[PDB]
Amino acid sequence: MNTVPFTSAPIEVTIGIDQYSFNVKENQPFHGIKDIPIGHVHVIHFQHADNSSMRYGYWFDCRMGNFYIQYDPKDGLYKMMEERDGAKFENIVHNFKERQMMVSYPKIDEDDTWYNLTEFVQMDKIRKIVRKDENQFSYVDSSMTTVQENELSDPAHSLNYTVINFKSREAIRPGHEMEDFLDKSYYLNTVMLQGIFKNSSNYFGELQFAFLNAMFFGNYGSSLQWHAMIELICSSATVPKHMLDKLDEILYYQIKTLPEQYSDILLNERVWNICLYSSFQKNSLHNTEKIMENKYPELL
Amino acid sequence: GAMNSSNYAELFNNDIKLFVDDTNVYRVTVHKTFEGNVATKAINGCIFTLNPKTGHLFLKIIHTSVWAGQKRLSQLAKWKTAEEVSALVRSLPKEEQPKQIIVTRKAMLDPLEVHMLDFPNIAIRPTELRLPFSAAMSIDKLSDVVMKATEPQMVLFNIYDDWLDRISSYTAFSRLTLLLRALKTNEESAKMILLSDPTITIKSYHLWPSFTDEQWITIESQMRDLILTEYGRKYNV
Ligand SMILES: CS(=O)(=O)N(Cc1cccs1)C1CC1
Repeated sequence: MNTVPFTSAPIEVTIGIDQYSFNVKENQPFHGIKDIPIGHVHVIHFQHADNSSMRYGYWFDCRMGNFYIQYDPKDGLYKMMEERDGAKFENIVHNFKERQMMVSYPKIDEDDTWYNLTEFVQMDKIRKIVRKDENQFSYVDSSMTTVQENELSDPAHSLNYTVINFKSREAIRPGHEMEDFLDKSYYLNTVMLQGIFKNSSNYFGELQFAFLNAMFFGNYGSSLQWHAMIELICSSATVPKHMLDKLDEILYYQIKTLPEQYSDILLNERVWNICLYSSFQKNSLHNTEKIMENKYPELL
Repeated sequence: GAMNSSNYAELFNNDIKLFVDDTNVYRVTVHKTFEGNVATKAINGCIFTLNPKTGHLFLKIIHTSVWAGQKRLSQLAKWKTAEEVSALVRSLPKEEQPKQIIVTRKAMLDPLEVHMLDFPNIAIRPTELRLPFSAAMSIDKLSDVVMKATEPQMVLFNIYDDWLDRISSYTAFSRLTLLLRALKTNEESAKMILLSDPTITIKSYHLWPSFTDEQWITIESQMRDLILTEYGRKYNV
């Protein structure tokens, strides 16, 4: 069980850790989050009380270093930093735990939600989507645009998701125009899986990371990427059976976790209706179709 | 974006453009079978690809053999249209290739866009105009070459005959669309108007009769009367 200490909390802020969140008052004696499960990536995220604009946060994995949060009054945000002095860190954490100035990562033992949402998400892949090589953790916020969005403008602050475009030469073999547009299996299996992602685990990892950035930061380009990656599978007639079964589980837990009141903006009607009722895979996503119909029947 | 009443003169500027109409590509007769079920029999069709500035008509005849053994023919027809338009563009010298292709039906947008990915600078556009190009098979010489085809064939026509010697391309297009709108609303009456007078003939190298300027005004008047009437005979007014 690992710990992310906070130097202090000088401004009133709602702090999220994975799917949990709590309010911290201005100058409240808050010194971090303990009992963070080892073995998963995590995200710690922030929404200031004065400016609900800019949700922002940090993806990290406690196995890769000792990380803490410190407010910067010049840049006006809570920053993640790495502490290289392991003894200074252990000493800080132990003092803050003794004074009980930390919240406990509040995981219910039965609860596999976070695992299910991050099963294929790896830090090393996050750090290639979010390029900032001098840090072991990755900053994301509501406003960052994706590489594909920048083609249709600061490249250093971009989300380098894999570009998916159904009306592109990459997607369409000369001479198979109709075939490849109506059945995207060659683009899914040869171009993306064999060629770019190498395996379905890396594909699912990027799909899961895009969803989580959409949900936690309202990041619009991430939502676009999540839906594009779903639609590319659903629009393929030939998909390995293990991938379809795993996709159904992935999406089930994403739909389960999505705040009811954000479904209007985070869910694309066309994609979901096409995927569940018109696509090749209309009959292959039983769990996802059942939760969607009971939780968001309006969308459909 | 879409082509409509507001941007109508764009058709007659000096940027090469083509209309593509696919409404006569896949054509069938519906009939009963011996068992009393219904079946279709395909007949020859055509792609109607028209330069509205010059009158240049690239009539690609679609022979029924292209449908043999194929499924979902109405969907295939759109992709076959886009394949043939793309092949036509590639066959033209660079300086004759269109800058825009305007499709008369929105369902042709994705098929044509995908087939033209090699040509990113050619704009594929819809239109809000309700153009009467489906009635092209009411022009006797066009219908004749389509029905006689025994194999795939491209035939080149000028749909304005020699009108551009005397009128502008805006006026020629307005005449064409009036004639075709008439033929579409009431083919028999329209064709009666055009041929009632035996002294006005169709030149061997033309599609329409050799009317004088004064006779075209009378003809055009008779076509507008027809269209308004039928619009009464239809809606009763
Ligand atoms: C009769 S014409 O002069 O206008 N013409 C030119 C054309 C090129 C493409 C369609 S028609 C025919 C000889 C071909």
